[PDB]
Amino acid sequence: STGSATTTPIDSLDDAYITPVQIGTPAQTLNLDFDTGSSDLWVFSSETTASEVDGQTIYTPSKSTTAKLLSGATWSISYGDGSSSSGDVYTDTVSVGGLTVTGQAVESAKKVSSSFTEDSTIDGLLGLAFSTLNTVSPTQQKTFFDNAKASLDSPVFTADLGYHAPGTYNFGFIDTTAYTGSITYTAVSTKQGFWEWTSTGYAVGSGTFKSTSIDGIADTGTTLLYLPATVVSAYWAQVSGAKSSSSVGGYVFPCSATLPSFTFGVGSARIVIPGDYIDFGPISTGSSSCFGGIQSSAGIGINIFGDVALKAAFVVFNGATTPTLGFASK
Repeated sequence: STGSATTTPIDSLDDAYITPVQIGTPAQTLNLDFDTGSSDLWVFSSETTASEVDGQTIYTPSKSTTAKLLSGATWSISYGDGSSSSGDVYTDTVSVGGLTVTGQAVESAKKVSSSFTEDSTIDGLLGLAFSTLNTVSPTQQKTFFDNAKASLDSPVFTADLGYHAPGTYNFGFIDTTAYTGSITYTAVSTKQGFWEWTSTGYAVGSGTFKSTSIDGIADTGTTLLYLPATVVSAYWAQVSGAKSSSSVGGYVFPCSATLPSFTFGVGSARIVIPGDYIDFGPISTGSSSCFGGIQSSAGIGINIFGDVALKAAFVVFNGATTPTLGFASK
């Protein structure tokens, strides 16, 4: 089997992407944030504290003839941005772009933190990291990809995120029309539960490539590109007036600037992030200070190849017995 679904930016900055997902019988369609950095499929629901729902579409398990309470199971998750959610668990039929999994754990939110409530466009998350990170207790649950894998024509999914435009998540096949040149594959460590890999270096603009190993994660659920402070300083030093602002929470730059590109290495290959992809607009409405799309990872503990990086590429998440990542230009 295969599936193919369009993913759409939630706003004019590409802060996140939503993909429609069919849950239950008859189908209830929710727009989920596909997140290769976590491993829980959770939704706003009829059980979510009413004051914490503000415009989201909810899953109502009592209206699904295929929903079953997963008795005793609870979940609770905290994300790198400080947001969180928790609740109980149902199993139900879940379909993405024509690919159907029966018996998928659908984690129903009883509580969500304010940033989720405040984002009316995201009805939940669909985790695509390794199932060892799933938070369901006392019986850990599998991701949608892990449950679908055996049925797929090939044990892969691909992320093709657009810049200010829709893109595609495919399951079970590699669309050879969706990229240019060849796909370069690189080793993955699953030891932390992430799609963790080592970039071979970077360049800023038209500058020379610096060969240096940068371990990080491919994370579709993180907006920006978080890299070591040395690398980020070298980038922003090329932008007149750019500075790190403790009050704003990262590097800012004059909105009048033209940003240089940023290149990252994948083995001997190179992925070029155009300068425009690194512009996240005014820090507050009407400001002439703009927020940078490349930020230091020094306070995180891990480097994160988020959407800023991934949307410059066609990305293969290869879930073979030894997982690997593939990157192609597009």
